Amino acid sequence: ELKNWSNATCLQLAVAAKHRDFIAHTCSQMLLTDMWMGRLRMRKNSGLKVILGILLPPSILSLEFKNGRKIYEFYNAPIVKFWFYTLAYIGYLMLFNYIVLVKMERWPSTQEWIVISYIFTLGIEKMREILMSEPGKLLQKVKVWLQEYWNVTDLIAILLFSVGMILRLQDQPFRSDGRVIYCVNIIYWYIRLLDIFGVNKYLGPYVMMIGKMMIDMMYFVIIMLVVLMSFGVARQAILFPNEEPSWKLAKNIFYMPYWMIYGEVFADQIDPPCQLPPCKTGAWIVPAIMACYLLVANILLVNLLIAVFNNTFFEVKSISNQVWK
Amino acid sequence: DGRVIYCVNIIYWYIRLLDIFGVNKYLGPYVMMIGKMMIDMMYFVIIMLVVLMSFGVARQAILFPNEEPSWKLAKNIFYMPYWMIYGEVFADQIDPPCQLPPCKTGAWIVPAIMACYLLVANILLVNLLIAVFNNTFFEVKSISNQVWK
Ligand SMILES: CCCCCCCC(=O)OC[C@H](COP(=O)(O)O[C@@H]1[C@H](O)[C@H](O)[C@@H](OP(=O)(O)O)[C@H](OP(=O)(O)O)[C@H]1O)OC(=O)CCCCCCC
Ligand SMILES: COCC(CCO[C@H]1CC[C@@]2(C)C(=CC[C@H]3[C@@H]4C[C@@H]5O[C@]6(CC[C@@H](C)CO6)[C@@H](C)[C@@H]5[C@@]4(C)CC[C@@H]32)C1)COC
Ligand SMILES: COCC(CCO[C@H]1CC[C@@]2(C)C(=CC[C@H]3[C@@H]4C[C@@H]5O[C@]6(CC[C@@H](C)CO6)[C@@H](C)[C@@H]5[C@@]4(C)CC[C@@H]32)C1)COC
Repeated sequence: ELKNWSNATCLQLAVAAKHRDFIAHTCSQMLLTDMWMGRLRMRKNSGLKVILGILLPPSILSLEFKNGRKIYEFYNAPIVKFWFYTLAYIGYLMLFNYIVLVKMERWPSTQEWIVISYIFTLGIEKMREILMSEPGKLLQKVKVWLQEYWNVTDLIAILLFSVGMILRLQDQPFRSDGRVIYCVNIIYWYIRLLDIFGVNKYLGPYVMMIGKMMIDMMYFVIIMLVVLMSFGVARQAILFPNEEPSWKLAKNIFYMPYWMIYGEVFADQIDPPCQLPPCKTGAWIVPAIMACYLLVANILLVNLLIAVFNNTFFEVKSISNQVWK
Repeated sequence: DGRVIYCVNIIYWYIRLLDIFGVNKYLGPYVMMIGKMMIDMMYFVIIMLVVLMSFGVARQAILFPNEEPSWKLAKNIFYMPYWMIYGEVFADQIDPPCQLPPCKTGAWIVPAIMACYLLVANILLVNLLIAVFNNTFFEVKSISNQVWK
């Protein structure tokens, strides 16, 4: 503790300054690992012993500790809290899969009630986290808690699932709509496992690299979108010239050109052999347009995107390593 | 069952030929590179498994809302989404054209999920895997050459 500097250790001063090169030093990492290990003395092979201890309380006594009171010492380490939370989340995910896979009855099953309890208590904990924030302004605590993206997506998912639950406890059609809302919602909870993955040394950097390659890829999404839209409009306006205006036109533009570049290159679905059906005027340009579009979208743009990912990997790798540390 | 165990054995004995192959100068290093590249690949296999499971659960729970609890459910989650990203993207088996069948509630979301799932699994993760294999090749090659010698 530093008396002159208002009871702040060097680590807190370094963190407040956003000094990445200081925290990422070897000594700071060793100190953080020692603090994370708590009061235990398992170094060579940990984690599995933590799982064995949390599953079997008698296994706690056969551990080496640092200088009755052993159980409270073990259970309050950060690592065992993390593993307890991870096991709880795995159980919640299993129950959320089970409730949506099988048929849903009029009133919720007990597993569904467990899922509702999990969501409600997690919302309560988030509310507690908001309420006990450091700044003294009740409006600035919300804006200082909405600084990450995970705690924003959690709020959105909690609100959406609450809306779906309220819609569920109704008659049959609104119950089906609530089921569809649950089906959409489960995707986010499955994706959220990357936050749990982020503890592992070799997975966090990969997640950060993915997060940056998303914005690296967002442009070659747009260019391929333009090419695909052009081809789709051309094929739709060549093959079918006698269609009344309907919203089905907006589906044929994006459907077939998108499914064509992913292996469903069908010469019978498009370019029909027109006993034999009558041939449309100017319909012999569809194979040529398709050939050019496939050549551009599968040999040029994807290879250029591969090159872009390849040549900017060292910088992103180093930055992600520093940020995770 | 005897011949099935024989099939498992012949799988292993066919794989065992690489130890004989590791005599030639240009084949031992490639095998010892394959081992470390598999060690690298396992992580992206895990991530793709998570994404695949998410899409499979969403599809199964959207399209069929009146199924019974059976072990066939654990197959439909993994089977079709895994075979989809390997060149079988048949848009007829997925999203049936709901004379015409009555549409399921929210049966239009499935192609919207499919677009994002294919975009992630064929344009992002595999390209990042290629980049990982590319930027960590020289040191692996040198170490493999030394260990073979
Ligand atoms: C779904 C998982 C999401 C949570 C992810 C959980 C985070 C995660 O993936 O790692 C935790 C644990 C291994 O990590 P853990 O910290 O326990 O132990 C590390 C490991 O022994 C390394 O080999 C050590 O050296 P290095 O690093 O090689 O140099 C390292 O010491 P250090 O030399 O570094 O000081 C040790 O810290 O693995 C499991 O999940 C076991 C349960 C199996 C899974 C059980 C379920 C199948
Ligand atoms: C053919 O007739 C069968 C019948 C017995 C039926 O028993 C059922 C018991 C529930 C059970 C085991 C069954 C089918 C889906 C099973 C789900 C698959 C899910 O997968 C997992 C997959 C991976 C997890 C990550 C997510 O959930 C489970 C939560 C989930 C899971 C294992 C819950 C358990 C379900 C079978 C015969 O007896 C008379
Ligand atoms: C089933 O019967 C339908 C009928 C109502 C029909 O209303 C029509 C109004 C015009 C509208 C919305 C319709 C079909 C093609 C639609 C085009 C698709 C084009 O796509 C876009 C695609 C993307 C844009 C970038 C380019 O253009 C539009 C210029 C274009 C677009 C959105 C213009 C709008 C057109 C439906 C029901 O009423 C009784």
